[PDB]
Amino acid sequence: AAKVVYVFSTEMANKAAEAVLKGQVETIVSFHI
Amino acid sequence: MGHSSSDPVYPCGICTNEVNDDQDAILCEASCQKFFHRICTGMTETAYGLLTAEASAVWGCDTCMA
Ligand SMILES: [Zn+2]
Ligand SMILES: [Zn+2]
Repeated sequence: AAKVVYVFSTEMANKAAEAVLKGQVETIVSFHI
Repeated sequence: MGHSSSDPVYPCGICTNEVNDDQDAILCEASCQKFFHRICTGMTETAYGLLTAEASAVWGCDTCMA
């Protein structure tokens, strides 16, 4: 049983929150290209 | 980490001061398993709220990330 988790630096956590607040993504793990 | 019957009060990996029960704490889950005051890391309250809510997300210290 193995699981992938995504590791966020402080910079990346803050950036991801901004992306959610700007309605650019649904959640902070909504990775895309 | 930090949920046992016999955990010490943990010092912040940045300021060395205790991370108390009425303070936001963030655990480095990259490797070190050090605790830190949210404030000391520079993470916003909103970012902390979102990251702590997401099961597939963890945080990594600036040391561990380099
Ligand atoms: Zn601190
Ligand atoms: Zn660490």
